[PDB]
Amino acid sequence: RRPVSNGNFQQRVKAGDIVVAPYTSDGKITVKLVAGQKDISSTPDYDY
Amino acid sequence: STAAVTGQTGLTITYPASATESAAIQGTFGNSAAIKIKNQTLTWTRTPEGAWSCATTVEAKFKPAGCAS
Repeated sequence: RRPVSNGNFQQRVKAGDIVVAPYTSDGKITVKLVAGQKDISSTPDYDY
Repeated sequence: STAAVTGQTGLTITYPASATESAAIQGTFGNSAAIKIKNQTLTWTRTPEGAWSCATTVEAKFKPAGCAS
């Protein structure tokens, strides 16, 4: 995160100041790599 | 008669002409055969390496165990 400590926020509120802050929440990034079941051959054949 | 031409219409011979092609003997059911298995074909194929195997287009319950796919 990048939380910005804004000093006496209440004081500047009394001053009537609009306030912004470059902020980040606790984000996350996940990568899953998933192997693939891939057919290649067959021979014993049966019907039912 | 001969591999190129035989004495029966339902018999076809695939005679190889090169070292990289296979040989096949195919017979077609008919005449005195069952009406259900009429026009079906059973073939004996030979790889150029020298291995023989059998295959057929008849139903599975009519397929012999030695010719099962």
